[PDB]
Amino acid sequence: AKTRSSRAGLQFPVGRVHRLLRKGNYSERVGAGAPVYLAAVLEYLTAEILELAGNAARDNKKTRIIPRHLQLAIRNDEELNKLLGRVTIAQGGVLPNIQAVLLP
Amino acid sequence: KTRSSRAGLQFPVGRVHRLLRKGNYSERVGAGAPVYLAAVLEYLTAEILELAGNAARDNKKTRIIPRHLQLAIRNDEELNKLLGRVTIAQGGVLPNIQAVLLP
Amino acid sequence: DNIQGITKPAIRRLARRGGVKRISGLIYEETRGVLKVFLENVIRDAVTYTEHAKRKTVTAMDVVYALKRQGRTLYGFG
Amino acid sequence: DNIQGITKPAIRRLARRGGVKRISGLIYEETRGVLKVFLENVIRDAVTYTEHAKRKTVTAMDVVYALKRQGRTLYGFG
Amino acid sequence: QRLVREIAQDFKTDLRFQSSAVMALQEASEAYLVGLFEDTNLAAIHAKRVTIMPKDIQLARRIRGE
Amino acid sequence: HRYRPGTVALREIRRYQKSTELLIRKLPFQRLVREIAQDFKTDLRFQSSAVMALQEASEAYLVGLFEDTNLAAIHAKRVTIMPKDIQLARRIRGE
Amino acid sequence: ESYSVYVYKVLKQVHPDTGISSKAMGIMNSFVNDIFERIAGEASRLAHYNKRSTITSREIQTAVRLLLPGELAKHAVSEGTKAVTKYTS
Amino acid sequence: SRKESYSVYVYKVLKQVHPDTGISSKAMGIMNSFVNDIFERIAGEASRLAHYNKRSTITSREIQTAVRLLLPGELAKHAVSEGTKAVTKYTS
Amino acid sequence: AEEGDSESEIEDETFNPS
DNA sequence: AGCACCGCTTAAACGCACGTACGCGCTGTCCCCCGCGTTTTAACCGCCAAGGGGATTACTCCCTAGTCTCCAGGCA
DNA sequence: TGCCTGGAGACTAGGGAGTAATCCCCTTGGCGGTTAAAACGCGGGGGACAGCGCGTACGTGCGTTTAAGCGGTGCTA
Repeated sequence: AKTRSSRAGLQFPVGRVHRLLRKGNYSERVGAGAPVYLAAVLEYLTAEILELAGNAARDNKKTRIIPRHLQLAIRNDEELNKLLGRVTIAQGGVLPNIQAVLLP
Repeated sequence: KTRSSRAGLQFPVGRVHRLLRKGNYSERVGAGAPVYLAAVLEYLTAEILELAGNAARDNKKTRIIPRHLQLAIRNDEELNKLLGRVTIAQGGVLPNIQAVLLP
Repeated sequence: DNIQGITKPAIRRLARRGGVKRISGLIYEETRGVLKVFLENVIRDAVTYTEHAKRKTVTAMDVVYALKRQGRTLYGFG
Repeated sequence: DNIQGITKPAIRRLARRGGVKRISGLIYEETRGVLKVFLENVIRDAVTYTEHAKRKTVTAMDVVYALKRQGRTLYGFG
Repeated sequence: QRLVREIAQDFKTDLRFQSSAVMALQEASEAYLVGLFEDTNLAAIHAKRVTIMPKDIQLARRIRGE
Repeated sequence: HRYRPGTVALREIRRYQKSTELLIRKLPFQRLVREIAQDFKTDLRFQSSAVMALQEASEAYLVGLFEDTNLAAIHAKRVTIMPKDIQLARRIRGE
Repeated sequence: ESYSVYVYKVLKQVHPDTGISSKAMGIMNSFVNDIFERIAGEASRLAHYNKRSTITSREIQTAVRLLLPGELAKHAVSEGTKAVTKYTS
Repeated sequence: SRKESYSVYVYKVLKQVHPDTGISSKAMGIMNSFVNDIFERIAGEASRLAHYNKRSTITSREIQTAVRLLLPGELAKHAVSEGTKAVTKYTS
Repeated sequence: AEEGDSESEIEDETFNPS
């Protein structure tokens, strides 16, 4: 008895996404390829942000990923900064930036 | 008799009830809800039309125009806050000149 | 080059409606690029809605939906 | 009078994080008023959600929903 | 209209437009430019000037979030 | 030995753009918050994470406002920030 | 199908000897539709946070108090309360 | 009470792209909030697209249109490519 | 004793309920 | 209904001349914010205890979806 | 005005929400101790602001040119 995530080749679940689509007042009917497509998109976005977070963790000589590493990983990429331009991350800080006229 | 005659309103109640079940908001609309929402919409419509009628009488006219709607909305403290991100077509702007430009 | 069809007195007239008394000589070339970027974004979203709706004409409700997507609600063309 | 508890070194440290090198002597009374308008909007929305939920206790999800209503979208508290 | 059709040829070849669909674009574009100049004039007055510079336009688009 | 004015300021800019901790104390902010809240509903009770979220949002808002204040002060060809820069930033921002 | 005749019925009660253009009628139609969508969407959001399956006059009132300003929301709540009181009595 | 999460799935994604890297609970909560927010955005845009054309079923075409409107640049291209690759393998 | 150009009003006709 | 063509009119765009108000650079002054040292204060940690309300479960009433029939309100 | 399509009037069943009980978790209040941080002067160098001089870029005005409107007709996606 294989699942639908093993049949689609994904790591995110399909039945949970299908349950959240059917129990969220979005439409009357839900197609059979929509949670597979949406789980593929969410898995791609998760891997895309975790690659940059792991690169920041390797750059700052650490093993674990912290919200400062997540803040650097989001704000150092332009497309993620455009997608998440109205998001505040707790315990993430800011970017180092000093204007060229304030320093001699 | 209709429910708009029972409640004493002017906006309809059955059309609001139909748009509440039809537009996928909950597996259920309540009841007093279309009457309450029709009263709120009638009050807001009457306020907009009252200020538009005052702005239309202030310029010696008998027909409300989008410029009169623009002046009525932008010359009010709270309607400008409710409709701050709304662009009205053929409405124009408010006449104002900064005091550092006049001779 | 139809970006030059947006002439200099049209931009000057928009600045006179905006309350500007005196205009320099590069505001026109800045305003053409700003208008080009804004129109490219709105036309991209409107053509996306049109291609989704399986039509070939671009209606006005697609433009209203794209302006609502940008966050600029327009009353009158509904 | 607890808005005097937001002291001058705290506002100065927030301005040092903001990148400000030199600070005048009138910034503080403006910053306290801006902070006490932003609080008087977010706590108003949070107490409205709490007063709808038939609850004695203002939780954190009410605050997250009150910030989502204004376009802030805080992560880390559920 | 020629500008809108030229920049719309880049997304889908052989399209077709209505008249209200271009009228709404013109209304939105004029309102956007009028609001941009209304903020840019405040920038130029804060800079203690009367003439309007492109650095004022760039400051307005930076502080607004564009 | 004394530092020339600006060296300690840049040193504080560097260390507080490097650190990630909270800058406002917790008991004065909590006493401010509990006092503002009572003017909307009677008998308010608080969790810790609600105030912990309010403090994060408040400090993020203040840092994001001082950045545009610094931009206005640099545009005015100065270094010192002034309340008119805050008023210009909150006028252009849409508040 | 629209709200045009109802806008005429509201307009003839607050200003008797006046008229209105079709463009202003379309702007009022868009305004009524926008406020309907805002209040219905916020009342749909409020019913999900409490895990309820409906929408009620309390839900509509909570969506009115969150959305409208201070002096406007009080009169809106008062008019809606009077209208829902006259419906059962 | 038993509550839904995404922590084991984020851990399974993390142990493929970085075989030696940990993650803290605060970062896992930020990732859960990110997944929930992007889910709500795509589902709301798809439910808005389903009502304009007077349809009742949300399918992968509406999901693809909601992704294409919402993601900027080449990220939308790669998301459409990954989703089409995952839907193509499911039918076979 | 003095009046404006009617063309101003002609560009935006009144809503017809029919 | 949207696109393509055609003839006519005239109002708007373009180009050149010229003058003067303003943007920019320089200099002087004096106020005021910053680095530093000393003193006072309350924040933070640690521990303790009372009890109020979130949360869950069980029972029961009543409120709205569904169905059928009838008939008038509003849109061309 | 035609009329027809959507709104009203009864009736019933089933599950959704309203009430009561009780657990126990978590919020509030209090007392002491340490010391880090806030408060208060103080001298001085740097920057904000005012005054002045100059050259040029942008304004107003006139004559010529050009293409935007304004109709009429036709074909077809």
